[PDB]
Amino acid sequence: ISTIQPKANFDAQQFAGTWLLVAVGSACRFLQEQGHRAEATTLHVAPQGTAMAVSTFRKLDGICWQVRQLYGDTGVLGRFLLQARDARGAVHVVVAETDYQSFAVLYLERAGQLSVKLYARSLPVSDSVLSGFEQRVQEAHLTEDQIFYFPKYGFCEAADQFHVLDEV
Amino acid sequence: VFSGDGKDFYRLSGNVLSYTFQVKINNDFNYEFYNSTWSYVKHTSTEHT
Repeated sequence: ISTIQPKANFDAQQFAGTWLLVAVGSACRFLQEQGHRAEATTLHVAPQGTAMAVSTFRKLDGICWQVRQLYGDTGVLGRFLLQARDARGAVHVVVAETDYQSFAVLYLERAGQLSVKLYARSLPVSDSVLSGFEQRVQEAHLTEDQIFYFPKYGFCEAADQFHVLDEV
Repeated sequence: VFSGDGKDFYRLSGNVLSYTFQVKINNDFNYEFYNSTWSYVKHTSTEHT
């Protein structure tokens, strides 16, 4: 197992706001067997230090939800530990390829297994960006069939109080 | 069978002669409405000197 380099001179004061989920590269059996009836999903990001401050917004069975999180940093710029907030423990988190105007690609790892995510800052995504992300999926040693593509419509933000998790 | 609805694979028993996975939805609506309104006035006067 080996670690990719993060985005050089990344900055959470400039990489910020919304990011609509395009797709996820992962080997995990959940997306293979449960993965049907998937949900519209987006990241939302703000500065607090070297560590990113983050939310995910998502629908669950037609009700909108928010996952608040802090990406506590590893001492390396653009590398984080997900603050180990539950018994699954830490997740290694990285920003790997991006331009803050149009797209972001993230790597996430736990229990020795790599996974990757593609985002665009608005509804559409370029096929050149999607082709570059498939190389990041192949650098995660995954196939394009282990890419799962998420709802290109029906995104949500600003959920009510009882639909934010407060995980931090 | 792959169900084209709820999007999943399933297992069938030799007790079932056929499990099909066709969809049909049949709807019938009837809505019926009435409204009515009236107003009336009468006056009389009878006078002397």
